[PDB]
Amino acid sequence: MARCERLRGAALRDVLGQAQGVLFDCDGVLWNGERIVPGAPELLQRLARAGKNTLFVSNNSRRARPELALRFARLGFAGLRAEQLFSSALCAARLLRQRLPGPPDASGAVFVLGGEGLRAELRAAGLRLAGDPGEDPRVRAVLVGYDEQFSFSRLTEACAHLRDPDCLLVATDRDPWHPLSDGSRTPGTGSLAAAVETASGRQALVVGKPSPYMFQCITEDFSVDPARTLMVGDRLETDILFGHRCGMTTVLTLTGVSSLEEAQAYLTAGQRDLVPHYYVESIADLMEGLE
Amino acid sequence: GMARCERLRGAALRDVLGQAQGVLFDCDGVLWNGERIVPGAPELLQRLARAGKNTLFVSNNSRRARPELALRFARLGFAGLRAEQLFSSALCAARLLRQRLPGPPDASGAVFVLGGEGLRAELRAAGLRLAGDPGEDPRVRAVLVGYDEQFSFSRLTEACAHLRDPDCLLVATDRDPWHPLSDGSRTPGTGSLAAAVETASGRQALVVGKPSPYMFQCITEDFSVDPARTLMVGDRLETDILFGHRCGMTTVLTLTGVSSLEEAQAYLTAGQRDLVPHYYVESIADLMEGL
Ligand SMILES: [Mg+2]
Ligand SMILES: [Mg+2]
Repeated sequence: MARCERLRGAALRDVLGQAQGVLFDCDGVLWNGERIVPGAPELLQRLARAGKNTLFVSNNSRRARPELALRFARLGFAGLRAEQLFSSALCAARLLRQRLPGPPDASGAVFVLGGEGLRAELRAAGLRLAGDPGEDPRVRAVLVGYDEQFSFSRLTEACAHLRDPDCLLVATDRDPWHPLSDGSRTPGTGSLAAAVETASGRQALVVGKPSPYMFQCITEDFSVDPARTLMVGDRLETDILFGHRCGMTTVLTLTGVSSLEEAQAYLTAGQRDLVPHYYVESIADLMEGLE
Repeated sequence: GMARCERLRGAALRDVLGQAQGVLFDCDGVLWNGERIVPGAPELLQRLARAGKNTLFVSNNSRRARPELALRFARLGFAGLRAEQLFSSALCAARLLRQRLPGPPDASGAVFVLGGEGLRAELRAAGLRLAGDPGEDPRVRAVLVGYDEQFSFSRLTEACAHLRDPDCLLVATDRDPWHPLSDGSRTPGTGSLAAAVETASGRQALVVGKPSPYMFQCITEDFSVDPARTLMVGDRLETDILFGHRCGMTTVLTLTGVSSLEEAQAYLTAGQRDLVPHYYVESIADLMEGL
Protein backbone atom coordinates (compact mmCIF):
# COMPACT_ATOMS: atom_id res chain seq x y z
CA MET A 1 0.00 0.00 0.00
CA ALA A 2 1.66 3.09 -1.46
CA ARG A 3 3.23 5.57 0.92
CA CYS A 4 4.34 8.15 -1.61
CA GLU A 5 7.89 8.07 -0.35
CA ARG A 6 10.88 9.82 -1.95
CA LEU A 7 12.85 7.25 -3.91
CA ARG A 8 16.57 7.66 -3.17
CA GLY A 9 19.61 5.98 -1.69
CA ALA A 10 19.49 2.19 -1.51
CA ALA A 11 15.77 1.71 -2.13
CA LEU A 12 16.24 3.49 -5.48
CA ARG A 13 19.05 1.04 -6.31
CA ASP A 14 16.96 -2.03 -5.35
CA VAL A 15 13.73 -0.95 -7.08
CA LEU A 16 15.50 -0.36 -10.45
CA GLY A 17 17.53 -3.57 -10.31
CA GLN A 18 14.40 -5.63 -9.76
CA ALA A 19 12.85 -3.83 -12.74
CA GLN A 20 12.47 -5.59 -16.08
CA GLY A 21 11.20 -2.32 -17.58
CA VAL A 22 10.05 1.24 -17.20
CA LEU A 23 6.99 2.76 -18.75
CA PHE A 24 7.28 6.48 -19.29
CA ASP A 25 4.63 9.03 -20.05
CA CYS A 26 6.06 11.81 -22.30
CA ASP A 27 4.56 15.22 -21.61
CA GLY A 28 5.44 16.41 -18.07
CA VAL A 29 8.04 13.65 -17.84
CA LEU A 30 10.63 13.72 -20.66
CA TRP A 31 9.79 17.24 -21.74
CA ASN A 32 7.61 20.30 -21.16
CA GLY A 33 6.83 21.81 -24.52
CA GLU A 34 10.14 22.06 -26.33
CA ARG A 35 12.18 22.06 -23.15
CA ILE A 36 13.43 18.56 -22.30
CA VAL A 37 13.71 17.51 -18.70
CA PRO A 38 17.44 17.73 -18.00
CA GLY A 39 19.08 14.32 -17.73
CA ALA A 40 16.22 12.51 -19.44
CA PRO A 41 18.00 11.41 -22.62
CA GLU A 42 21.04 10.30 -20.60
CA LEU A 43 18.68 8.45 -18.29
CA LEU A 44 17.12 6.61 -21.23
CA GLN A 45 20.55 5.69 -22.58
CA ARG A 46 21.73 4.26 -19.27
CA LEU A 47 18.51 2.32 -18.99
CA ALA A 48 18.96 0.65 -22.38
CA ARG A 49 22.61 0.05 -21.60
CA ALA A 50 21.50 -1.79 -18.44
CA GLY A 51 19.16 -3.95 -20.53
CA LYS A 52 15.99 -2.45 -19.14
CA ASN A 53 13.15 -2.26 -21.59
CA THR A 54 11.64 1.13 -22.09
CA LEU A 55 8.24 1.89 -23.47
CA PHE A 56 6.40 5.12 -23.83
CA VAL A 57 2.69 5.33 -23.12
CA SER A 58 0.99 8.55 -23.89
CA ASN A 59 -2.56 9.84 -24.00
CA ASN A 60 -1.53 12.35 -26.61
CA SER A 61 -3.74 11.67 -29.64
CA ARG A 62 -2.18 14.39 -31.84
CA ARG A 63 0.79 12.62 -33.39
CA ALA A 64 0.97 9.51 -35.51
CA ARG A 65 3.82 7.12 -34.64
CA PRO A 66 6.27 8.33 -37.40
CA GLU A 67 5.98 11.98 -36.26
CA LEU A 68 6.30 10.96 -32.61
CA ALA A 69 9.51 9.12 -33.48
CA LEU A 70 10.87 12.29 -35.14
CA ARG A 71 10.05 14.39 -32.10
CA PHE A 72 12.07 12.04 -29.87
CA ALA A 73 15.11 12.14 -32.14
CA ARG A 74 14.91 15.90 -32.71
CA LEU A 75 14.78 16.50 -28.98
CA GLY A 76 17.92 14.42 -28.38
CA PHE A 77 16.56 10.96 -27.63
CA ALA A 78 18.45 8.68 -30.05
CA GLY A 79 18.12 4.96 -30.61
CA LEU A 80 14.36 4.71 -30.16
CA ARG A 81 12.49 2.08 -32.05
CA ALA A 82 8.94 3.03 -33.19
CA GLU A 83 7.66 -0.22 -31.73
CA GLN A 84 8.23 1.35 -28.28
CA LEU A 85 5.75 4.12 -28.79
CA PHE A 86 2.18 3.73 -27.59
CA SER A 87 -0.24 6.59 -27.97
CA SER A 88 -3.98 6.65 -27.47
CA ALA A 89 -4.16 7.39 -31.17
CA LEU A 90 -2.38 4.19 -32.01
CA CYS A 91 -4.37 2.01 -29.61
CA ALA A 92 -7.69 3.53 -30.66
CA ALA A 93 -6.84 2.61 -34.25
CA ARG A 94 -6.20 -0.98 -33.13
CA LEU A 95 -9.25 -1.23 -30.93
CA LEU A 96 -11.44 0.09 -33.71
CA ARG A 97 -9.92 -2.34 -36.27
CA GLN A 98 -10.66 -5.27 -33.97
CA ARG A 99 -14.27 -4.21 -33.15
CA LEU A 100 -14.98 -3.56 -36.81
CA PRO A 101 -13.24 -6.55 -38.56
CA GLY A 102 -16.48 -8.40 -38.73
CA PRO A 103 -16.92 -11.00 -41.41
CA PRO A 104 -18.80 -8.44 -43.55
CA ASP A 105 -16.78 -7.10 -46.45
CA ALA A 106 -19.14 -4.15 -45.91
CA SER A 107 -16.69 -2.42 -43.62
CA GLY A 108 -17.73 1.12 -42.78
CA ALA A 109 -15.90 4.30 -41.95
CA VAL A 110 -14.97 6.08 -38.74
CA PHE A 111 -16.08 9.65 -38.22
CA VAL A 112 -13.11 11.31 -36.47
CA LEU A 113 -13.16 14.33 -34.21
CA GLY A 114 -9.45 15.04 -34.16
CA GLY A 115 -6.46 16.10 -36.11
CA GLU A 116 -4.34 14.82 -38.98
CA GLY A 117 -2.18 12.75 -36.68
CA LEU A 118 -5.10 10.76 -35.32
CA ARG A 119 -6.56 10.36 -38.77
CA ALA A 120 -3.17 9.17 -40.05
CA GLU A 121 -2.92 6.57 -37.34
CA LEU A 122 -6.34 5.18 -38.20
CA ARG A 123 -5.50 5.03 -41.95
CA ALA A 124 -2.23 3.29 -41.05
CA ALA A 125 -4.18 0.48 -39.39
CA GLY A 126 -6.31 0.16 -42.52
CA LEU A 127 -9.54 1.97 -41.38
CA ARG A 128 -11.48 4.20 -43.80
CA LEU A 129 -12.55 7.64 -42.64
CA ALA A 130 -15.73 9.62 -43.18
CA GLY A 131 -14.74 12.73 -45.10
CA ASP A 132 -11.92 11.18 -47.14
CA PRO A 133 -12.18 11.20 -50.97
CA GLY A 134 -14.67 9.01 -52.77
CA GLU A 135 -17.94 7.52 -51.61
CA ASP A 136 -18.50 7.49 -47.93
CA PRO A 137 -19.43 4.16 -46.39
CA ARG A 138 -21.85 3.77 -43.53
CA VAL A 139 -20.34 5.43 -40.49
CA ARG A 140 -19.79 2.60 -38.03
CA ALA A 141 -17.96 4.43 -35.29
CA VAL A 142 -17.39 7.90 -33.95
CA LEU A 143 -13.94 8.46 -32.47
CA VAL A 144 -13.42 11.45 -30.10
CA GLY A 145 -9.81 12.60 -29.82
CA TYR A 146 -8.08 15.90 -29.12
CA ASP A 147 -9.96 18.09 -31.60
CA GLU A 148 -9.01 21.71 -32.02
CA GLN A 149 -11.60 21.93 -34.81
CA PHE A 150 -14.35 20.92 -32.42
CA SER A 151 -17.56 22.79 -33.26
CA PHE A 152 -21.27 22.73 -32.63
CA SER A 153 -21.89 21.54 -36.24
CA ARG A 154 -19.36 18.69 -35.80
CA LEU A 155 -20.95 17.70 -32.45
CA THR A 156 -24.30 17.65 -34.23
CA GLU A 157 -22.91 15.47 -37.03
CA ALA A 158 -21.31 13.11 -34.54
CA CYS A 159 -24.71 12.71 -32.81
CA ALA A 160 -26.48 11.96 -36.05
CA HIS A 161 -24.17 8.98 -36.70
CA LEU A 162 -24.75 7.90 -33.12
CA ARG A 163 -28.58 7.64 -33.57
CA ASP A 164 -27.77 4.26 -35.16
CA PRO A 165 -27.36 2.11 -32.05
CA ASP A 166 -24.85 -0.10 -33.91
CA CYS A 167 -22.51 2.83 -34.47
CA LEU A 168 -19.77 2.58 -31.83
CA LEU A 169 -18.54 5.43 -29.63
CA VAL A 170 -14.85 5.53 -28.76
CA ALA A 171 -12.74 8.16 -27.02
CA THR A 172 -8.94 8.33 -27.10
CA ASP A 173 -8.87 9.35 -23.45
CA ARG A 174 -10.61 11.39 -20.81
CA ASP A 175 -7.91 13.78 -19.79
CA PRO A 176 -9.89 16.89 -18.82
CA TRP A 177 -7.35 19.59 -19.80
CA HIS A 178 -3.60 20.10 -20.37
CA PRO A 179 -1.08 22.80 -19.31
CA LEU A 180 0.70 24.89 -21.87
CA SER A 181 4.12 26.41 -21.40
CA ASP A 182 2.79 29.97 -21.23
CA GLY A 183 0.88 28.93 -18.09
CA SER A 184 -2.56 28.55 -19.72
CA ARG A 185 -4.57 25.42 -20.45
CA THR A 186 -6.26 23.77 -23.32
CA PRO A 187 -9.36 21.59 -22.94
CA GLY A 188 -8.71 17.84 -23.15
CA THR A 189 -10.36 15.00 -25.01
CA GLY A 190 -12.29 14.23 -21.84
CA SER A 191 -14.25 17.50 -22.11
CA LEU A 192 -15.07 16.81 -25.77
CA ALA A 193 -16.14 13.28 -24.98
CA ALA A 194 -18.40 14.47 -22.18
CA ALA A 195 -20.21 16.69 -24.71
CA VAL A 196 -20.54 13.87 -27.23
CA GLU A 197 -21.73 11.38 -24.56
CA THR A 198 -24.25 13.87 -23.19
CA ALA A 199 -25.70 14.92 -26.55
CA SER A 200 -25.95 11.33 -27.81
CA GLY A 201 -27.07 9.63 -24.62
CA ARG A 202 -24.12 7.21 -24.97
CA GLN A 203 -21.10 6.08 -22.93
CA ALA A 204 -17.80 5.96 -24.80
CA LEU A 205 -15.34 3.08 -24.77
CA VAL A 206 -12.20 4.86 -23.54
CA VAL A 207 -8.87 3.70 -24.91
CA GLY A 208 -6.19 5.64 -22.95
CA LYS A 209 -4.83 5.67 -19.41
CA PRO A 210 -6.20 4.86 -16.85
CA SER A 211 -8.19 2.41 -18.91
CA PRO A 212 -6.65 -1.02 -18.94
CA TYR A 213 -7.20 -1.27 -22.68
CA MET A 214 -3.98 0.58 -23.11
CA PHE A 215 -2.12 -2.21 -21.28
CA GLN A 216 -3.90 -4.73 -23.45
CA CYS A 217 -2.64 -2.83 -26.49
CA ILE A 218 0.89 -2.95 -25.08
CA THR A 219 0.80 -6.64 -24.23
CA GLU A 220 -0.22 -7.69 -27.75
CA ASP A 221 3.32 -6.64 -28.71
CA PHE A 222 5.44 -7.21 -25.64
CA SER A 223 5.52 -9.48 -22.65
CA VAL A 224 5.17 -7.28 -19.63
CA ASP A 225 5.44 -8.40 -16.03
CA PRO A 226 3.58 -5.65 -14.18
CA ALA A 227 5.18 -6.61 -10.82
CA ARG A 228 8.66 -5.97 -12.22
CA THR A 229 7.60 -2.83 -14.18
CA LEU A 230 7.79 0.83 -13.23
CA MET A 231 5.13 3.26 -14.41
CA VAL A 232 6.57 6.73 -14.40
CA GLY A 233 4.21 9.62 -14.90
CA ASP A 234 3.43 13.15 -13.82
CA ARG A 235 -0.32 12.89 -13.48
CA LEU A 236 -1.97 11.05 -10.56
CA GLU A 237 -5.41 10.47 -12.10
CA THR A 238 -4.08 9.00 -15.37
CA ASP A 239 -0.50 7.63 -14.94
CA ILE A 240 -0.64 6.44 -11.30
CA LEU A 241 -4.16 5.12 -11.32
CA PHE A 242 -3.29 3.26 -14.55
CA GLY A 243 -0.25 1.83 -12.90
CA HIS A 244 -2.25 0.58 -9.92
CA ARG A 245 -4.94 -1.01 -12.03
CA CYS A 246 -2.25 -2.90 -13.98
CA GLY A 247 -0.40 -3.98 -10.85
CA MET A 248 2.75 -1.92 -11.59
CA THR A 249 4.99 -0.01 -9.24
CA THR A 250 4.24 3.68 -9.60
CA VAL A 251 6.52 6.66 -9.60
CA LEU A 252 5.26 10.24 -9.52
CA THR A 253 7.74 12.69 -11.02
CA LEU A 254 7.31 16.34 -10.06
CA THR A 255 8.10 18.06 -13.38
CA GLY A 256 4.53 18.00 -14.63
CA VAL A 257 0.87 18.32 -13.77
CA SER A 258 0.45 16.99 -10.20
CA SER A 259 2.06 18.11 -6.94
CA LEU A 260 3.27 16.12 -3.98
CA GLU A 261 0.65 17.87 -1.89
CA GLU A 262 -2.05 16.56 -4.27
CA ALA A 263 -0.64 13.07 -3.73
CA GLN A 264 -0.41 13.46 0.07
CA ALA A 265 -3.97 14.72 -0.07
CA TYR A 266 -5.20 11.49 -1.62
CA LEU A 267 -3.13 9.46 0.88
CA THR A 268 -4.82 11.11 3.85
CA ALA A 269 -8.24 10.48 2.17
CA GLY A 270 -7.36 6.80 1.75
CA GLN A 271 -7.88 6.77 -2.03
CA ARG A 272 -4.91 4.50 -2.45
CA ASP A 273 -5.25 3.93 -6.24
CA LEU A 274 -4.13 7.54 -6.65
CA VAL A 275 -1.20 7.41 -4.32
CA PRO A 276 2.11 6.70 -6.01
CA HIS A 277 4.40 4.18 -4.39
CA TYR A 278 7.29 6.63 -4.93
CA TYR A 279 8.11 10.13 -6.09
CA VAL A 280 11.13 11.98 -7.49
CA GLU A 281 11.75 15.67 -8.09
CA SER A 282 12.53 14.69 -11.69
CA ILE A 283 13.24 11.48 -13.60
CA ALA A 284 16.85 12.57 -13.58
CA ASP A 285 16.97 11.56 -9.91
CA LEU A 286 16.54 7.94 -11.03
CA MET A 287 20.06 7.82 -12.51
CA GLU A 288 21.91 7.68 -9.15
CA GLY A 289 20.65 4.10 -8.97
CA LEU A 290 22.40 3.32 -12.26
CA GLU A 291 25.84 3.46 -13.89
CA GLY B 1 -45.82 7.82 -1.55
CA MET B 2 -47.74 8.76 -4.66
CA ALA B 3 -47.23 9.09 -8.50
CA ARG B 4 -48.90 6.22 -10.36
CA CYS B 5 -48.95 7.65 -13.87
CA GLU B 6 -52.73 7.49 -14.20
CA ARG B 7 -54.53 8.78 -17.24
CA LEU B 8 -56.01 12.10 -16.22
CA ARG B 9 -59.63 12.01 -17.49
CA GLY B 10 -63.20 11.71 -16.21
CA ALA B 11 -63.87 12.64 -12.61
CA ALA B 12 -60.16 12.71 -11.72
CA LEU B 13 -59.58 15.43 -14.37
CA ARG B 14 -62.51 17.44 -12.92
CA ASP B 15 -61.28 17.13 -9.32
CA VAL B 16 -57.61 17.86 -10.05
CA LEU B 17 -58.46 21.00 -12.03
CA GLY B 18 -60.98 22.22 -9.47
CA GLN B 19 -58.47 22.03 -6.60
CA ALA B 20 -55.86 23.85 -8.78
CA GLN B 21 -55.04 27.52 -8.35
CA GLY B 22 -52.79 27.46 -11.35
CA VAL B 23 -51.04 25.51 -14.07
CA LEU B 24 -47.38 25.83 -15.10
CA PHE B 25 -46.69 24.89 -18.68
CA ASP B 26 -43.45 24.05 -20.40
CA CYS B 27 -43.51 25.43 -23.97
CA ASP B 28 -41.69 23.34 -26.62
CA GLY B 29 -43.35 19.96 -27.14
CA VAL B 30 -46.37 21.08 -25.04
CA LEU B 31 -48.00 24.18 -26.58
CA TRP B 32 -46.32 23.67 -29.96
CA ASN B 33 -43.79 21.66 -31.94
CA GLY B 34 -41.67 24.00 -34.08
CA GLU B 35 -44.16 26.28 -35.90
CA ARG B 36 -47.07 23.86 -35.46
CA ILE B 37 -49.18 24.56 -32.37
CA VAL B 38 -50.70 21.66 -30.50
CA PRO B 39 -54.32 21.67 -31.62
CA GLY B 40 -56.49 23.06 -28.85
CA ALA B 41 -53.66 24.66 -26.91
CA PRO B 42 -54.80 28.26 -27.43
CA GLU B 43 -58.36 27.42 -26.40
CA LEU B 44 -57.18 25.66 -23.27
CA LEU B 45 -55.32 28.70 -21.96
CA GLN B 46 -58.28 30.92 -22.59
CA ARG B 47 -60.62 28.57 -20.81
CA LEU B 48 -58.19 28.23 -17.92
CA ALA B 49 -58.23 32.04 -17.52
CA ARG B 50 -62.02 32.25 -17.69
CA ALA B 51 -62.10 29.77 -14.83
CA GLY B 52 -59.85 32.00 -12.73
CA LYS B 53 -56.94 29.65 -12.98
CA ASN B 54 -53.52 31.26 -13.08
CA THR B 55 -51.11 30.30 -15.84
CA LEU B 56 -47.33 30.59 -16.08
CA PHE B 57 -44.91 29.33 -18.68
CA VAL B 58 -41.55 27.92 -17.88
CA SER B 59 -39.06 27.01 -20.62
CA ASN B 60 -35.41 25.97 -20.88
CA ASN B 61 -35.17 27.46 -24.33
CA SER B 62 -32.41 30.08 -23.94
CA ARG B 63 -32.95 31.47 -27.45
CA ARG B 64 -35.69 34.11 -27.39
CA ALA B 65 -35.56 36.97 -24.92
CA ARG B 66 -38.87 37.64 -23.18
CA PRO B 67 -40.17 40.34 -25.61
CA GLU B 68 -39.74 38.05 -28.64
CA LEU B 69 -41.17 35.03 -26.74
CA ALA B 70 -44.26 37.16 -26.01
CA LEU B 71 -44.56 38.14 -29.65
CA ARG B 72 -44.31 34.44 -30.55
CA PHE B 73 -47.24 33.53 -28.28
CA ALA B 74 -49.31 36.29 -29.82
CA ARG B 75 -48.34 35.45 -33.39
CA LEU B 76 -49.09 31.73 -32.97
CA GLY B 77 -52.53 32.56 -31.65
CA PHE B 78 -52.28 32.55 -27.86
CA ALA B 79 -54.17 35.65 -26.83
CA GLY B 80 -54.13 37.40 -23.45
CA LEU B 81 -50.63 36.49 -22.30
CA ARG B 82 -48.56 39.07 -20.46
CA ALA B 83 -44.83 38.80 -20.82
CA GLU B 84 -44.50 38.85 -17.00
CA GLN B 85 -45.91 35.28 -17.17
CA LEU B 86 -43.00 33.88 -19.24
CA PHE B 87 -40.05 32.31 -17.45
CA SER B 88 -37.19 31.10 -19.59
CA SER B 89 -33.85 29.85 -18.41
CA ALA B 90 -32.37 32.92 -20.12
CA LEU B 91 -34.41 35.26 -17.99
CA CYS B 92 -33.77 33.40 -14.74
CA ALA B 93 -30.05 33.25 -15.55
CA ALA B 94 -29.95 36.99 -16.06
CA ARG B 95 -31.64 37.51 -12.68
CA LEU B 96 -29.39 35.12 -10.91
CA LEU B 97 -26.36 36.89 -12.37
CA ARG B 98 -27.83 40.26 -11.56
CA GLN B 99 -28.32 39.07 -7.94
CA ARG B 100 -24.85 37.57 -7.68
CA LEU B 101 -22.99 40.38 -9.40
CA PRO B 102 -24.27 43.49 -7.58
CA GLY B 103 -21.49 43.74 -5.10
CA PRO B 104 -18.43 45.85 -5.44
CA PRO B 105 -20.69 48.74 -6.41
CA ASP B 106 -19.60 50.08 -9.78
CA ALA B 107 -16.88 47.47 -9.96
CA SER B 108 -19.34 45.25 -11.76
CA GLY B 109 -17.46 43.10 -14.21
CA ALA B 110 -18.69 41.42 -17.33
CA VAL B 111 -20.32 38.14 -18.23
CA PHE B 112 -18.71 35.97 -20.89
CA VAL B 113 -21.61 34.29 -22.62
CA LEU B 114 -21.56 31.09 -24.71
CA GLY B 115 -24.86 31.50 -26.47
CA GLY B 116 -26.95 33.52 -28.90
CA GLU B 117 -28.31 37.00 -29.37
CA GLY B 118 -31.52 36.23 -27.48
CA LEU B 119 -29.61 35.26 -24.41
CA ARG B 120 -27.41 38.29 -24.78
CA ALA B 121 -30.42 40.64 -25.01
CA GLU B 122 -31.95 39.07 -21.91
CA LEU B 123 -28.79 39.69 -19.93
CA ARG B 124 -28.60 43.31 -21.13
CA ALA B 125 -32.20 43.91 -20.15
CA ALA B 126 -31.15 42.93 -16.60
CA GLY B 127 -28.42 45.56 -16.67
CA LEU B 128 -25.53 43.13 -17.19
CA ARG B 129 -22.40 44.07 -19.17
CA LEU B 130 -21.15 41.42 -21.66
CA ALA B 131 -17.65 40.52 -22.72
CA GLY B 132 -17.42 41.02 -26.47
CA ASP B 133 -19.75 43.99 -26.46
CA PRO B 134 -18.52 47.43 -27.34
CA GLY B 135 -15.72 49.15 -25.49
CA GLU B 136 -13.21 47.76 -23.05
CA ASP B 137 -14.52 44.67 -21.36
CA PRO B 138 -14.37 44.79 -17.60
CA ARG B 139 -12.88 41.91 -15.67
CA VAL B 140 -14.89 38.84 -16.57
CA ARG B 141 -16.86 37.88 -13.44
CA ALA B 142 -19.07 35.06 -14.79
CA VAL B 143 -19.21 32.52 -17.60
CA LEU B 144 -22.73 31.65 -18.70
CA VAL B 145 -23.31 28.51 -20.79
CA GLY B 146 -26.49 28.45 -22.81
CA TYR B 147 -27.54 27.00 -26.16
CA ASP B 148 -24.60 27.96 -28.41
CA GLU B 149 -24.79 27.02 -32.01
CA GLN B 150 -21.51 28.84 -32.42
CA PHE B 151 -19.77 26.65 -29.79
CA SER B 152 -16.16 26.06 -30.76
CA PHE B 153 -12.90 24.70 -29.32
CA SER B 154 -11.41 28.20 -29.12
CA ARG B 155 -14.41 29.58 -27.27
CA LEU B 156 -14.39 26.68 -24.85
CA THR B 157 -10.72 27.53 -24.30
CA GLU B 158 -11.65 31.17 -23.65
CA ALA B 159 -14.39 30.15 -21.15
CA CYS B 160 -11.81 28.00 -19.29
CA ALA B 161 -9.31 30.84 -19.10
CA HIS B 162 -11.88 33.09 -17.39
CA LEU B 163 -12.65 30.20 -15.03
CA ARG B 164 -9.04 29.78 -13.84
CA ASP B 165 -10.02 32.64 -11.48
CA PRO B 166 -11.80 30.78 -8.70
CA ASP B 167 -13.91 33.84 -8.04
CA CYS B 168 -15.39 33.85 -11.58
CA LEU B 169 -18.82 32.18 -11.45
CA LEU B 170 -19.95 29.41 -13.74
CA VAL B 171 -23.63 29.36 -14.65
CA ALA B 172 -25.53 27.18 -17.07
CA THR B 173 -29.00 27.97 -18.33
CA ASP B 174 -29.94 24.24 -18.22
CA ARG B 175 -28.74 20.67 -18.63
CA ASP B 176 -31.09 19.45 -21.38
CA PRO B 177 -28.88 17.07 -23.40
CA TRP B 178 -30.41 17.42 -26.89
CA HIS B 179 -33.71 18.53 -28.56
CA PRO B 180 -35.86 17.10 -31.40
CA LEU B 181 -36.09 19.05 -34.66
CA SER B 182 -39.01 18.91 -37.06
CA ASP B 183 -37.09 16.66 -39.48
CA GLY B 184 -36.53 13.86 -36.92
CA SER B 185 -32.87 14.79 -36.25
CA ARG B 186 -31.61 16.41 -33.04
CA THR B 187 -29.59 19.34 -32.00
CA PRO B 188 -27.20 19.15 -29.02
CA GLY B 189 -28.61 20.88 -25.90
CA THR B 190 -26.96 23.13 -23.31
CA GLY B 191 -26.28 20.14 -21.02
CA SER B 192 -23.76 18.84 -23.55
CA LEU B 193 -21.96 22.17 -23.75
CA ALA B 194 -22.04 22.62 -20.02
CA ALA B 195 -20.56 19.16 -19.51
CA ALA B 196 -17.67 20.19 -21.76
CA VAL B 197 -17.09 23.46 -19.90
CA GLU B 198 -17.36 21.87 -16.43
CA THR B 199 -14.97 19.07 -17.42
CA ALA B 200 -12.31 21.32 -18.97
CA SER B 201 -12.44 23.85 -16.09
CA GLY B 202 -12.74 21.46 -13.21
CA ARG B 203 -15.86 23.30 -12.00
CA GLN B 204 -19.45 22.60 -11.12
CA ALA B 205 -21.98 24.92 -12.77
CA LEU B 206 -24.89 26.52 -10.99
CA VAL B 207 -27.85 25.40 -13.07
CA VAL B 208 -30.75 27.81 -13.42
CA GLY B 209 -33.37 25.90 -15.47
CA LYS B 210 -35.62 22.93 -14.73
CA PRO B 211 -35.24 20.61 -12.96
CA SER B 212 -33.25 22.98 -10.75
CA PRO B 213 -35.42 24.45 -8.00
CA TYR B 214 -33.81 27.83 -8.79
CA MET B 215 -36.35 28.21 -11.58
CA PHE B 216 -39.17 27.91 -9.09
CA GLN B 217 -37.53 30.52 -6.85
CA CYS B 218 -37.30 32.88 -9.84
CA ILE B 219 -41.07 32.41 -10.46
CA THR B 220 -42.05 32.94 -6.84
CA GLU B 221 -40.18 36.24 -6.58
CA ASP B 222 -42.92 37.55 -8.89
CA PHE B 223 -46.08 35.51 -8.04
CA SER B 224 -47.49 33.63 -5.09
CA VAL B 225 -47.63 30.03 -6.17
CA ASP B 226 -48.82 27.34 -3.78
CA PRO B 227 -47.07 24.23 -5.08
CA ALA B 228 -49.72 21.96 -3.53
CA ARG B 229 -52.43 23.64 -5.67
CA THR B 230 -50.39 23.93 -8.87
CA LEU B 231 -50.06 21.54 -11.83
CA MET B 232 -46.73 21.21 -13.62
CA VAL B 233 -47.33 20.17 -17.24
CA GLY B 234 -44.43 19.05 -19.46
CA ASP B 235 -43.34 16.57 -22.14
CA ARG B 236 -39.97 15.56 -20.69
CA LEU B 237 -39.78 13.23 -17.73
CA GLU B 238 -36.20 14.02 -16.68
CA THR B 239 -36.74 17.82 -16.75
CA ASP B 240 -40.42 18.76 -16.31
CA ILE B 241 -41.66 15.97 -14.08
CA LEU B 242 -38.60 15.81 -11.80
CA PHE B 243 -38.94 19.61 -11.46
CA GLY B 244 -42.55 19.25 -10.45
CA HIS B 245 -41.65 16.58 -7.85
CA ARG B 246 -38.79 18.61 -6.41
CA CYS B 247 -41.07 21.63 -6.05
CA GLY B 248 -43.96 19.63 -4.57
CA MET B 249 -46.45 20.09 -7.44
CA THR B 250 -48.82 17.68 -9.15
CA THR B 251 -47.19 16.54 -12.34
CA VAL B 252 -48.83 15.96 -15.66
CA LEU B 253 -46.99 14.39 -18.57
CA THR B 254 -48.32 15.29 -21.98
CA LEU B 255 -47.50 12.91 -24.91
CA THR B 256 -47.04 15.47 -27.75
CA GLY B 257 -43.29 15.87 -27.11
CA VAL B 258 -40.08 14.14 -26.11
CA SER B 259 -41.05 11.45 -23.56
CA SER B 260 -43.31 8.45 -23.97
CA LEU B 261 -45.87 6.75 -21.81
CA GLU B 262 -43.82 3.57 -21.77
CA GLU B 263 -40.66 5.45 -20.69
CA ALA B 264 -42.68 6.69 -17.72
CA GLN B 265 -44.16 3.26 -16.87
CA ALA B 266 -40.65 1.88 -17.02
CA TYR B 267 -39.49 4.46 -14.50
CA LEU B 268 -42.48 3.45 -12.36
CA THR B 269 -41.78 -0.26 -12.49
CA ALA B 270 -38.16 0.58 -11.57
CA GLY B 271 -39.15 2.56 -8.49
CA GLN B 272 -37.66 5.81 -9.80
CA ARG B 273 -40.54 7.78 -8.43
CA ASP B 274 -39.18 11.26 -9.02
CA LEU B 275 -39.36 10.50 -12.74
CA VAL B 276 -42.93 9.16 -12.72
CA PRO B 277 -45.69 11.66 -13.54
CA HIS B 278 -48.79 11.65 -11.32
CA TYR B 279 -50.97 11.90 -14.42
CA TYR B 280 -50.70 11.85 -18.13
CA VAL B 281 -52.69 13.13 -21.09
CA GLU B 282 -52.36 12.49 -24.79
CA SER B 283 -52.34 16.22 -25.35
CA ILE B 284 -53.05 19.25 -23.25
CA ALA B 285 -56.26 19.61 -25.25
CA ASP B 286 -57.55 16.71 -23.24
CA LEU B 287 -57.46 18.94 -20.17
CA MET B 288 -60.34 20.99 -21.52
CA GLU B 289 -63.03 18.36 -20.93
CA GLY B 290 -62.51 19.02 -17.25
CA LEU B 291 -63.66 22.66 -17.45
MG1 LIG C 1 1.90 13.83 -18.66
MG1 LIG D 1 -40.60 20.55 -23.72
